[PDB]
Amino acid sequence: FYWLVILIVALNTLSIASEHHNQPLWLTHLQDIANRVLLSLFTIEMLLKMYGLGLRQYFMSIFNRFDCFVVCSGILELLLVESGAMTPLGISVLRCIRLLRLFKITKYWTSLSNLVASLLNSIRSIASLLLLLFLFIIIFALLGMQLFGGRYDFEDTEVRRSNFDNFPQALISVFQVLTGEDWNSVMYNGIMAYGGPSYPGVLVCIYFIILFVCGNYILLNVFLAIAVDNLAEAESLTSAVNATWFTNFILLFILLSSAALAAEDPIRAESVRNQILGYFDIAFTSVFTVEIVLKMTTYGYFNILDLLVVAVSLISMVVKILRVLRVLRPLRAINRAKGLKHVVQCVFVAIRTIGNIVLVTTLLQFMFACIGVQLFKGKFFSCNDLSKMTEEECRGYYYVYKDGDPTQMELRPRQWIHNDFHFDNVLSAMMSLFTVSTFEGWPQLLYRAIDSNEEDMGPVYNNRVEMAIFFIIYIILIAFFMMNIFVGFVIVTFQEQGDKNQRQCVQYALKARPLRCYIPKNPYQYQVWYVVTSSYFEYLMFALIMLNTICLGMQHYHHISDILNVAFTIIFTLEMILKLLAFKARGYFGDPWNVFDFLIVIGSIIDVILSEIDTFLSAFFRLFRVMRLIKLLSRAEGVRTLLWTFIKSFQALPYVALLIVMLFFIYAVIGMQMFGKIALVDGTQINRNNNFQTFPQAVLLLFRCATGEAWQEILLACSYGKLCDPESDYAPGEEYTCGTNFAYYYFISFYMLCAFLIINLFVAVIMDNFDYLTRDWSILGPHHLDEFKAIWAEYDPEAKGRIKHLDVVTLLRRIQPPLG
Amino acid sequence: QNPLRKACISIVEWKPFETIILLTIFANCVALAVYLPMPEDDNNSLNLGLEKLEYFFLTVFSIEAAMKIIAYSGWNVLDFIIVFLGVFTAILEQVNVVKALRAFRVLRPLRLVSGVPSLQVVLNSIFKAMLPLFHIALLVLFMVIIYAIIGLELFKGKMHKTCYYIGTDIVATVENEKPSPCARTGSGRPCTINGSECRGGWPGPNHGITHFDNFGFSMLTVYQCITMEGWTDVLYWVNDAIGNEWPWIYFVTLILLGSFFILNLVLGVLSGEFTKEREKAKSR
Amino acid sequence: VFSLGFLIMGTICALMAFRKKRDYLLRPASMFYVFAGLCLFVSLEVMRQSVKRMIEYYYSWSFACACAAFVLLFLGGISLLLFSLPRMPQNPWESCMDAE
Amino acid sequence: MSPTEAPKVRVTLFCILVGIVLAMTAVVSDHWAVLSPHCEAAHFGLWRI
Ligand SMILES: C#C[C@]1(C)[C@H](O)[C@@H](CO[P@@](=O)(N[C@@H](C)C(=O)OC(C)C)Oc2ccccc2)O[C@H]1n1ccc(=O)[nH]c1=O
Ligand SMILES: CCCCc1oc2ccccc2c1C(=O)c1cc(I)c(OCCN(CC)CC)c(I)c1
Ligand SMILES: [Ca+2]
Repeated sequence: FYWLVILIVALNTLSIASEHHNQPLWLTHLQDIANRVLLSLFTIEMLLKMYGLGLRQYFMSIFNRFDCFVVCSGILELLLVESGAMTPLGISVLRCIRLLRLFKITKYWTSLSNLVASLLNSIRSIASLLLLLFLFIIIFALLGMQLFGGRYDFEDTEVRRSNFDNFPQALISVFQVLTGEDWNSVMYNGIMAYGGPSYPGVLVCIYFIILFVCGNYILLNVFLAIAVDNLAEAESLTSAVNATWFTNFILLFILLSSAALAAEDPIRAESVRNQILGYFDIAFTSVFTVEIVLKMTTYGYFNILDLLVVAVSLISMVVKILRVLRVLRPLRAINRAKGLKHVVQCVFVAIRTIGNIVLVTTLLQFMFACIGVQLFKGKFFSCNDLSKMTEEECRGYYYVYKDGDPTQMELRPRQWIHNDFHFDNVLSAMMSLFTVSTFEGWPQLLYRAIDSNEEDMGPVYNNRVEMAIFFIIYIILIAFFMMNIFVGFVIVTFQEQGDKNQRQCVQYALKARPLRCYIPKNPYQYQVWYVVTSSYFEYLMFALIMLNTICLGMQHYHHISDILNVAFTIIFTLEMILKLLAFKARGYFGDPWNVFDFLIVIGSIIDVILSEIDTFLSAFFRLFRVMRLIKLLSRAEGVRTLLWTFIKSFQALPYVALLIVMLFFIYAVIGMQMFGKIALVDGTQINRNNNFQTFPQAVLLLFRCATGEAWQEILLACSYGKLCDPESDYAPGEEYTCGTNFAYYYFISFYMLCAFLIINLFVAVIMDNFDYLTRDWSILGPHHLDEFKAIWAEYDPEAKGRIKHLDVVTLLRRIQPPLG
Repeated sequence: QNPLRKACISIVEWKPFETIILLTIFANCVALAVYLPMPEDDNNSLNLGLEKLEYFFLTVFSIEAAMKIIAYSGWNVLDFIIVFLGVFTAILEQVNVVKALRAFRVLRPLRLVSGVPSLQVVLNSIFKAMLPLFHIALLVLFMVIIYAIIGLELFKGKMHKTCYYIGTDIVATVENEKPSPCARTGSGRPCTINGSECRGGWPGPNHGITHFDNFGFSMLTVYQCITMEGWTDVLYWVNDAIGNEWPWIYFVTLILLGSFFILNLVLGVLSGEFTKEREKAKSR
Repeated sequence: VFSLGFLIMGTICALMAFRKKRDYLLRPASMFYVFAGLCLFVSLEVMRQSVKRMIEYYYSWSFACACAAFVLLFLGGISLLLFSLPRMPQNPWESCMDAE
Repeated sequence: MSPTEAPKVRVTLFCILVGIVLAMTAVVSDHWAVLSPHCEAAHFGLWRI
């Protein structure tokens, strides 16, 4: 009966997922009939288990507990079907509880039982932290109502849905700012509600800045703590042709071929540059053809990649699919580089490790998409003017008043438009929920759903504010809870693969080397070395750096800065002279910071000379005076240490970043091949600043999509409806044929891959730093040993091995009790 | 301190008197929630009713504070300052026969935390998990200041030209385009609208909010870019103002450093502190 | 002429660095090369501005020549500066200005 | 001593020498700015035009 009941559950979920807008009458009849037979089958199966296992042990499991609730709710609903059930929204919400029988699919995964047990154990802590967050949100919503409530009285016709007019709207606005999506628009509205970009008007931005920073910090704390702690408990309970010259030449040729492929001209098929590129490509392929034959003469899973690449390159000396299939050339470097192959294998192992959370999250998103289909089926239709509520009314022409002036008129045709992201069927609902989970355009969907009026009718302003519960619950459950567990899964998984304090200390002792101190002779120079090295000098010049930074920020749009620039330049030049005199130019350049100061002072001197010669008779040379406070970093030991450790961690793992670089390269080239012929039109998402026409532009577009900008708008901007570029070659008669429906796969896959790779890189760097990150700053650490080295160099100018025996006695007094 | 001449009012605190105070705090929070703000000094019946009800909460809080002070701390001083602000506002309101001072009433929900030890210790732990982030916050401020100054010296007074119509003060745009800077006879962007021309006297892109005109606005736009919410708009506006060759370096480097690197640092430090706390509490 | 003076100073610094174990002089020479190349770039930029304010121009022989000179000087100076610096520590005991 | 005789440093120094000699020869060759009025091509340069 296990497979029988799984088959019944599969049939039920198919019947649930088969429902959509404007379905044929036979489909509606079948779905109505299929509910009765499956409910009867569930009832029959329940009764057999009542005798097979008894009435007493059946209720000891939550697994079989909700089956009785499901069957009784179904019976009650079927019995009340014959009644006069009005309010189509009401009968839809009584069709929503028919969807709770989808949990019989979750009922079969036993690998999540260990995690859910920790959740049930720590439910009290979860509720406490969520209650603190909810109180924070309530307080800031009340503050926003006090500040911006009733002050959005703008005379223009622009509509601003995210306001603070009442408590629910203030809560929605605060939540939207908390998610960080389009919060700057809310800040601009709040600023302009006051005087504007004036002295007292702009101070309301403090509210938004504090709200964003504090809410994001609280969110990180609560969700990261919940995820890491619960997953730690879950895991804890679980445990209970061969020469290097040839290969270097081949790799250089791989890079050259990739670079030649990247810098193409997709717009012009026949161009001057394209012919040279084709000549270079055939020249490269000639070298690669004589390379594969050499390898097989000396030998008998990675060589077939080169063979396929050479074959598809030689086949060119749909008929253009193989033109885009030559983007596999950068993948030829996986085999040549051992580290690249290792990191690819590691990321594949990581992908296979995280398989349960992905599946359960997708299945929960499927249930939420079904609920959204039940809630907003057909209600996302609209007209140009919101006065025409039906498709038959939305015909003809209407007046549009630009800038809100009744005397400035323009005629536009009335057209019955349909929202780009809707809930008509399960697939469209899943796409909409995926867009929501990325926090991109979710306020627009929320406000479109609030105004949803009827099955085939236009929106009504603020019709159903209670529909925000659906979106808020989906965001909290999916975009906040399960997403954080996925991030927390990788952290603990990598920590598993990551005494020892004594080993580290003994390794430091064995491998340490003394550092130079450069104690000078010639007491006349010793005096200047004493004045330079004294803490008073460094305090004075830190003050001077602070003063220079303060003076730099005083400039504004609409001459005193010139003389102060010269004064500061002279003071720093005198520093440079004094340091050179004190250190005799030998130990001066041994310090990288002194090299930086030399560079900065030389740049500032050149900038001053250039300004003076311009006055006698270039914009970026002024940036040298900005880098002056970079040298302030040498005094903040903690900041410098943190920066150094994370920078060396980034240097340690460059291959993980190379995966992201290769992903960006491949996707950019594919995008130029696919969407490179779309025209640049103002008012669209493909324009002079955002397009696939050149490789740098494509890379910038992909980078913008990675940083969570309006990527779904770019996705909509390329779907088989776009005017083709005039310079592109197309047959006369057709111009609106550029763009492909492949953009959905392209953008969704790129978003998922980029998110996963960025998470992997971040966790790799964190695990590299984990030795410093989880460090007790009280028992003992490398900082004490570094201080010991510093005092040794104080007592020992040059390395020269060890020092006199009598001098060892005094330095032990300076050693702290933790070390000695 | 004082003898048994006033301490006859310390016998109800041990009784579940705190429950009544918690319920009245919840009632005050609900009354704050149902208030409907109105433009230009307008009101309705409910708002007038809530204003009178505000005195009932004030009297209860004041008598409770006076009752506890006679019979006898960080969290009790908060109640005192809230009640003092409430009574001070009530006194000021009836003698000037300003509404900005009324904003202090949003501190009442903090008494809910003040009355529950669980949220008390939760807030204490959350604050205690903030001290290691001091160096990261210093680095963030340092980077923000540097980038604000760089933007001030690079893009000062550049986004002040847009294409108006011929002889009018109306900005020329298209159906779904926000106003953007413009440049005439340069490397910037020339306007392609038919009856349009490029001239100055334009406050700025976002109603005069997004520009590197002085230190404050440069800091504001740099902070907005660091959150990665609208940084592409600033980059595109700067490209239209001066050209799309150099500025991408500035904006892409800012996004890479102040957004991804800083987030990685914060995540690493928080994970380290969380693991350290778990390992410290494991032996207990 | 300022740029060529910087180039001369960098050349003498590089020449002096080789003799008598004066290994520390490779950094100032690299920085002088960087600044000389940067002066060259800003000079060619001002020349481009002057030819712009003066139909269409063309760059065939000497503009690419000057651009290649600037790129060579800039990259060579940056690489020499990076190579002269000892190493990023990468180890808790390892640090800069160590014993060789 | 180690970064002085390294081959990589020698390559960088050779590139710097090529660049400096090329720049020295390029300060005289004024063949970059050509203006066609429209047969009056000009040679605009730093020193002499
Ligand atoms: C929800 C949520 C967040 C508010 C934000 O939306 C997310 C960003 O990064 P991400 O989307 N990762 C992938 C897609 C990526 O490429 O990152 C770039 C798009 C930025 O998800 C997580 C990253 C780390 C830990 C947990 C989730 O982090 C959370 N945030 C951020 C900063 C902060 O100060 N406080 C927080 O709470
Ligand atoms: C082969 C690589 C697949 C990666 C991947 O598959 C999934 C299946 C279901 C759910 C998530 C993923 C997933 C992610 O790595 C992933 C997806 C998203 I969307 C996501 O959130 C991005 C947006 N973010 C706010 C900016 C919400 C937390 C994150 I973090 C990680
Ligand atoms: Ca966004």
